[PDB]
Amino acid sequence: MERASLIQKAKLAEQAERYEDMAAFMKGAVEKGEELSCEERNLLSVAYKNVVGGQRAAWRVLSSIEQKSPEVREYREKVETELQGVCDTVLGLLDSHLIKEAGDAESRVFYLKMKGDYYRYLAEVATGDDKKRIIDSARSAYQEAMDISKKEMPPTNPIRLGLALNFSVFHYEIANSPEEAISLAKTTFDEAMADLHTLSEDSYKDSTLIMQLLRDNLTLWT
Amino acid sequence: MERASLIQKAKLAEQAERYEDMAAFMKGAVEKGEELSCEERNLLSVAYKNVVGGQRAAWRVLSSIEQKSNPEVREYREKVETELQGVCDTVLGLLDSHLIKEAGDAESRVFYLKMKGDYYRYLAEVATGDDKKRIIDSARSAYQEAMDISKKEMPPTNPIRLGLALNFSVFHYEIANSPEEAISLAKTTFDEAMADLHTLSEDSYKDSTLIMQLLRDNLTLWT
Amino acid sequence: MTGPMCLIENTNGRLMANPEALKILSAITQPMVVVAIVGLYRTGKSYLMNKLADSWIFALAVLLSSTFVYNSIGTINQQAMDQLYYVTELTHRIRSKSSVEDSADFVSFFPDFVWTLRDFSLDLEADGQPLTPDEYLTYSLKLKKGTSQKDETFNLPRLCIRKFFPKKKCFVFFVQQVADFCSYIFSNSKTKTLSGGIQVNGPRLESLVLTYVNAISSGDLPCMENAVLALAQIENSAAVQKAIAHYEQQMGQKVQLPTETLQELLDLHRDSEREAIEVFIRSSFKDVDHLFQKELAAQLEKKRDDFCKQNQEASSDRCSALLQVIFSPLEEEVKAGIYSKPGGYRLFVQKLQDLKKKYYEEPRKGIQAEEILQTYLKSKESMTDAILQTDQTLTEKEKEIEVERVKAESAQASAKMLQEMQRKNEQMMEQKERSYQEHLKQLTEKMENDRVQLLKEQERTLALKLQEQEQLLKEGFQKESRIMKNEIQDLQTKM
Repeated sequence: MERASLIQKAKLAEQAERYEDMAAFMKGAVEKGEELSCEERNLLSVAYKNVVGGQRAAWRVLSSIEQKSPEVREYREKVETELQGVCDTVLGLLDSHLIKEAGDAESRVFYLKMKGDYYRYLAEVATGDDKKRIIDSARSAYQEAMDISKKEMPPTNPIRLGLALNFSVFHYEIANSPEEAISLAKTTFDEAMADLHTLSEDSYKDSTLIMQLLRDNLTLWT
Repeated sequence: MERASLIQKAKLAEQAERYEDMAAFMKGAVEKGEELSCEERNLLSVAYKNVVGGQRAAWRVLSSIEQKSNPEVREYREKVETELQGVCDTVLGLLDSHLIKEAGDAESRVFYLKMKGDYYRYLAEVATGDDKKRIIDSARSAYQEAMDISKKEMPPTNPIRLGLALNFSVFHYEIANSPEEAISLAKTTFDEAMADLHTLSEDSYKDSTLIMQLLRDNLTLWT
Repeated sequence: MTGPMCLIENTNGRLMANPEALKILSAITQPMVVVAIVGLYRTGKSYLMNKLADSWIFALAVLLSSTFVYNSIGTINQQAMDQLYYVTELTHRIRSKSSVEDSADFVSFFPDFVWTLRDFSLDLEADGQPLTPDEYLTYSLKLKKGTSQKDETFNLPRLCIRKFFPKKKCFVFFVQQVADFCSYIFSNSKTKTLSGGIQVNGPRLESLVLTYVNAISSGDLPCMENAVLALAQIENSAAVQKAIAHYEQQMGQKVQLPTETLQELLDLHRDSEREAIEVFIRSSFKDVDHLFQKELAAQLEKKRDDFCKQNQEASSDRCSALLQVIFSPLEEEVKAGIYSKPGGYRLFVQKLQDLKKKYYEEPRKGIQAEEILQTYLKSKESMTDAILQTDQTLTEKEKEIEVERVKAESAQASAKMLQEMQRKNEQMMEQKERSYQEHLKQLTEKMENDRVQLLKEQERTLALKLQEQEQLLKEGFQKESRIMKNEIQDLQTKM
């Protein structure tokens, strides 16, 4: 069908809270060849975030049941495999349709951050060596997004903050470096506050919510 | 795989909140040919109920958005319908080609006929024209048969009897368009439950009390 | 009160309790049903409250009331629900305990909710028959399917009202509608209660006001748990004082010093102590670590020691006095030589035995009777021998017999004194153990009663949450219904 309607069905999907359908529509809209607008971009991460979120939660529930004293493992693996399917789909979509397929610094950072997040999820369920490879491909994506944000965006831009937030989660929960996670989260927060004045009602609500998430993490981490 | 492990996976799936997987695990269990225990029957209904609960809520969003009448929106709603019907259909096959009558005790018999009434009811919601009429009939006959058995085999306080009565009344109001009949059933079902509760120990008091509340809430909202 | 008074002042951005109002509250000892009204300004709130006769104000109204009346003009539409952010914001203003989930406890202590809709413009017409205002409220709080930001915003305040308040009621508004609202309040509003079934009266409400306002003034969040504990500190301290007062009163009205025996005094102590502990137990609550009861125990022990000292002193005085009255005349007769004549030993021993008998027959000598007598008799031992050896009417063999008889009687007197001493120590030890067991007994009984009361409260919360879970499922919302099951599991870990 037409890109215009694909976009329309995703909005409907999100309304009816049918994220799997929503992610599929967006995927069809992406393969249409044309770049996505800011609005479209968010539809894409919201759809896939919800789909993958359910699987990640399922996985965590199961793996904990497995560790806490045959079926558990077999089922955890099924969920895990299904989760890796989605991540490879998102990553493929990014590598051959979205990443640097545009010009804007915001669109570029957004896509590279998304690449970091999905490699990060793949890292949550991987084991020895395969994990090291995945972890390193996650970091290079975050770092490249970080380099672009620090040169192209003010310290309060919500995308830059979302990126810095998730990159700190990466340091703490994946790269096993609590030290680095805490300082980046703290450094991102301060430089954010120090500019909050006249942050324009534009991205106010978003950056404000991410700033709170940064704090929650700092508290939980310390 | 072994029935026992299918049941275990259904329980793991429930904890993982993967109802679709759960439903498929209970379906495998049901196909083993052995009767379901009380706990197992509840696992089966929780599964499919959650699966269908999601499609319904989605269909109800897409419908109001469409406004029942006043492109894309139409096409997507129809797809959600097809899906809902698919789930309802496999539940009905499970009941008609396995669970119904292959059971002995009154409880289970009423439980499956109730379930049968429940899913024909979900099919009715998304049906129009004469299709809805035929569906409403088969839903009514299943609920009635369940009602005939509960009135004959169980006491006014049995939670399952109350549930059936509750759902049957909902059917009369939301589907059969017969409010009065829906109200009288609920009233009677509730009263008869009271004048017998003075002897109902917490050994099941909690159960009935929970459902009795739902009957009055509906009674209150229908008035 | 001839008329209303400001309870909490709001000046220059600061909320502060009015001392004059707190004073009035301290004087009202009867149980209170508290009804608070909130809503947009100029909506006829004060007018309606006379018929019955921002975020912090809203939160305080929730914390202090039995029934919370939210008043608005019009219908329950999007515009009206946007104003209910004040309810959603309660999760950021109120803390249930201090020891996304804390709000799961709100339904256990929040007031019943009543929505009063003024200048109502709908006929509520519906197929068959019209909706009642309560059914209209149910209709208005139904959720919308979807996960969009718009959907979440629509559902949030509705979910908060449905999940935070234990009961909901709606009234639309005219003279008869006001009459029906007042009748409902007068018949359904419950006495304000705190965890443990504690009924709030004037002094208790005063405490809550001070604690919550002080918290807000400190830049902290008002916490229900902290308020109950703060109240406990006050009442438990008073309970210890009341119990000690009761002990002192009972002992004073019944003790007669010196007591006939130590058992007499300890029996009275035990009885008074049991009554005192009962006074404390019924007047206290939330005595964490039993610190207050331990303080009471320490004070009663000191009180017991004081009575024992007074008793021993009273006995010593009485017995020493009797010694002077009974034996002094004999000592002087002996020193005067009255028994230094032929046959005087027999007369002396007979007199001495008669005097010892007299001493023993004197009433209520007390716990020092044997020690006082024996110490005296031993110190004057030489007197007997002096008279014996002097008497010539007694053969030497007879004197030898008497010396051995006197030695045996001295040993028996010593045994009476030694036993008196040993028995007293045993009785003190036994009383110590009995007192300890009495405290344990009453404490175990109170803890059992507290456990039952808490479980009862938890069962009510469980019933309310199960009810909502079912409504959500029946309504078709599994995502939210499943979230309820989560809160239910967490509640059950506490039971």
